Amino acid sequence: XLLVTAGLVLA
Amino acid sequence: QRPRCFFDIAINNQPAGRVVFELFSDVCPKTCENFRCLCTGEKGTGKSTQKPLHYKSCLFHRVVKDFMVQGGDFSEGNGRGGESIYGGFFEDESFAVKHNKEFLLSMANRGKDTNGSQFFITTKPTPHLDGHHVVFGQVISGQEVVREIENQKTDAASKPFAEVRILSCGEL
Ligand SMILES: [Cl-]
Ligand SMILES: [Mg+2]
Ligand SMILES: [Mg+2]
Repeated sequence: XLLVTAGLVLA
Repeated sequence: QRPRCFFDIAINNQPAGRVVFELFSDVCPKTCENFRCLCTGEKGTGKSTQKPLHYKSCLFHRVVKDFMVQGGDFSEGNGRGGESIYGGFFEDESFAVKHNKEFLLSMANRGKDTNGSQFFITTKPTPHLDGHHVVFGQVISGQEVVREIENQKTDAASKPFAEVRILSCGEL
């Protein structure tokens, strides 16, 4: 989907 | 009082132009000071990473059209790395500024209170990130450069095939 993560990017 | 910082961008080693940011130091001072110092390199070596706390030569490692562009992983270049100037991470400072427009500057993280060095620039509103990511500044010039980054073709991890690198950076 629409996240802005650092390490485990999700949907 | 608000500082202004810049990135000079290259795309596959070809200069693309300068992005200038205004930082909302009145709202998010600890967050703004981290970003400002990562632009100048003035704080030296990161404690856990043992690499320079500096955006020079850093990539925009993740791009999603109609969403955002993300960078700031100076240690690994891929989203896994980074660290703040304070050592490790720092707490989410304010949720007062909404992700309600393009060209806002906000912190990427890996959950609550995990602000390091990674940031994103919105390219559309991203209101669902309110309360999860701290907005701390905004693009004031070079919007077209951001659009050019946003338009890059990307790999399976959403990393641009063409290297989007910060050639130079600093404070105005
Ligand atoms: Cl980080
Ligand atoms: Mg100062
Ligand atoms: Mg370590």
